[PDB]
Amino acid sequence: RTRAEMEETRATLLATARKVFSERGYADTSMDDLTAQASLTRGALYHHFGDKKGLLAAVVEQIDAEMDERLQAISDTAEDDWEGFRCRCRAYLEMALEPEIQRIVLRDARAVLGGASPDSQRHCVESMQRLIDNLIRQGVVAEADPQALASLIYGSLAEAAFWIAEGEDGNARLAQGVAALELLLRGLLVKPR
Amino acid sequence: RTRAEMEETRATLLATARKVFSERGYADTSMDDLTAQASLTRGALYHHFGDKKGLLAAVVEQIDAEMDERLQAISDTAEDDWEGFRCRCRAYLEMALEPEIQRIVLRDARAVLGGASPDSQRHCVESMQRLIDNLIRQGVVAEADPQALASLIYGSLAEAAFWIAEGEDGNARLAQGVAALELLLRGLLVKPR
Repeated sequence: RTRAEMEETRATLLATARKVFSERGYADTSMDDLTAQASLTRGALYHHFGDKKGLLAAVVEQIDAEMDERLQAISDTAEDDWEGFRCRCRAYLEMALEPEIQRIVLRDARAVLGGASPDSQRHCVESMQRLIDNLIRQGVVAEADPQALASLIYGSLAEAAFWIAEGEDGNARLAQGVAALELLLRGLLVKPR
Repeated sequence: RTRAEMEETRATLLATARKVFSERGYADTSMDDLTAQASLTRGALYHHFGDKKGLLAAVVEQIDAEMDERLQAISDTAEDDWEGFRCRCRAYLEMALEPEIQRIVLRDARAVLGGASPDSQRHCVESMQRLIDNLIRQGVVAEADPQALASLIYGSLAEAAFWIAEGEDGNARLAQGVAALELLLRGLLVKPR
């Protein structure tokens, strides 16, 4: 087997694990369950991922990449950059009600892996930093260190997403989160709108 | 041995572990090292804490309780409640440069335990919620769900503390963090100051 072939197989196993965990639940699904449900060869999942936690980490990495792409696209496509930033921040919270993110990232990875890795966190912060730097340069956002401000913003959103995902009434919590978020964000503006 | 006697001994071992980890470093200090340095009986630390990670969790729990007390006291003693809230928030960041918090909580527990437990997080949020509820009732802070707003605020502070503790220049990062924080907080006010 080549590296290329192994990488292709890993990707198929990861996609299938995501599909099964969606239908059945992560805690509910053992490695043997996944093997049976997906009609995989004995040992394939252990060979690629080591253990269930390893599989979960790999799934989370893919999900994270997808999230980053979706969020970057909101601010990239924005007609007004401040509104694009608000929309991106709100979208992060709105993702906490999507079943895969809610369950796999905000419940399962939270409990099993201890939440986002420090590396993943630094990555999210760097992305938000690019946006903040831009808005400061535009004179939209008041002067501050971009990286510092991005850490604060990312932290608020990450915690609020956990909180929304803890509710029996996530829909209610989402509206509350977004409304509170708007009060925090409005102070960033040089000139109120 | 009574429960009371075991609890007393546990507390002495925890205090000693804190002292040794301060002098020597958590990663640098094995359970056997701690046993030797503190002249403990063979097996005492394993008997009380199970493993090193268990000891670390127990140390973190004590540190957390101390932090909560210190922070609650800032807003309790405040002459102006808004300034007391700003001071409490800044103090959380300032704690990221204290050697024990910086190292044990923001570096070691981060890497080893995955940061604060969800329970610890909910506890911090409930404390901040009490304060926010008060400030909203006073008409100082604009209407919002207290728990939602506390989640956002706590998240910002927790992440910014990690960020400050990642720097080679924590002092520089602290000033940047505090300045950025002030921009986020100012939007909470009904009436600007």
